[PDB]
Amino acid sequence: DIVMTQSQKFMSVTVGDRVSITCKTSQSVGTTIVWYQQKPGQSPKLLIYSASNRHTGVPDRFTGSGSGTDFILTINNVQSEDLADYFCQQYTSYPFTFGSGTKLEIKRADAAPTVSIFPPSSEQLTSGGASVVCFLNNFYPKDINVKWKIDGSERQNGVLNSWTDQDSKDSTYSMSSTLTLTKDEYERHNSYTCEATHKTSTSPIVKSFNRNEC
Amino acid sequence: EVKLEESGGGLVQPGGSMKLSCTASGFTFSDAWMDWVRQSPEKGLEWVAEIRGRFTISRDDSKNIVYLQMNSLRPEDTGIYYCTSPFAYWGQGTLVTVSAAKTTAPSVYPLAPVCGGTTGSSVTLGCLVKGYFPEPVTLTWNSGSLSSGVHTFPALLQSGLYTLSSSVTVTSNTWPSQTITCNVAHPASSTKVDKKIEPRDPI
Ligand SMILES: [Zn+2]
Ligand SMILES: [Zn+2]
Repeated sequence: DIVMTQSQKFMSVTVGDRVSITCKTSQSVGTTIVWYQQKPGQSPKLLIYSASNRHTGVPDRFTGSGSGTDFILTINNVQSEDLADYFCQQYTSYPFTFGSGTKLEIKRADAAPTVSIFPPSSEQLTSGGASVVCFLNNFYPKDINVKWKIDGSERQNGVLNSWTDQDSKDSTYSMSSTLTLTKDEYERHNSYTCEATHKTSTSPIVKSFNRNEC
Repeated sequence: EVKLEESGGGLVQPGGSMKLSCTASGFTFSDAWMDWVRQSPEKGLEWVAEIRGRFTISRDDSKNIVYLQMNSLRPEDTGIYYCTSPFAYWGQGTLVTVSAAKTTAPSVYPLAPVCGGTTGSSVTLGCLVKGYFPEPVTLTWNSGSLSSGVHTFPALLQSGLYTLSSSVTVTSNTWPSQTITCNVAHPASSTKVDKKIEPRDPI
């Protein structure tokens, strides 16, 4: 099957700006390209077909272009109601595969994450479990990396990272990182560290604790 | 006007079967291409034909109904299944959840700051909700009185059970004088829990 690649998963825009969303097909598809817009909780909605033919009712701010393998959806004078996921699609060969999607987001000034770390609660330890939680709140841009360390060594398995959607008020992101351990594992090791790497600092933000300390 | 409407979704166990229906109106049914597309966060938008035996499309003998018979389902088949007459016409989508979990109440744990005393201008507290099924749970702080500075994170599947957390941030001169409590409710298990956040003490 033909692979449709949208390299950008997230794009930040300012209202009134021009934005270009790229789509690349793994095979030559002429101009058999469809673009969709999807708002949360709704089905995709048709914007453009045959690469550049705008569907009825769609504002002329939306323009589709390209031919062969490289296509572009351009949104001129972007408005707040244009915030959504955008998907390309080819119909040269069935299955008519969809692109991976590009979400439009709001641009704002850079903001460092507020990091706080939380050892397992007393009540969880009594139940026989041990989870270490790290919140990274109110940062921009979205791009961020979290590393867990136990006694100086990086720990990769047992880690789940959950992002919030962009905030409607301040346009920031927040992230939750949870290291799940067994009780016997938590009680053997000493130092637990949450390291956040973000473009707002050359050095990573480090929050840690020792199990036996207070 | 064209109307497409799915039905027959819900919970089903691994290795089980489920048949979705989609009723159509506004056009001559047999003159139209009718197909199924699913959406998940992992795989994105997929035509049912891309998943391949396990997913078979059929139509009713007489009525304006297209069916999707799904067999030998796996957890990865969880997602929203859309009926469509390409390219412009889509149904609302119906959720299919493939899981072997029994109804399980959440364990709710309070997350007070590090015992050392992080202090500073602000202080961040947490509430961990672990090991529940099915979705959803509702989480508030102080009966919903404390809405500002709150981040409730989407639930993720951990093993075969859901887990989510929530953070709340306030000025250092409020907590612990002002009481802070996360209220968690899980309709499916008929459980409503209130966990007060209290400072940690030495072991
Ligand atoms: Zn026809
Ligand atoms: Zn046509």
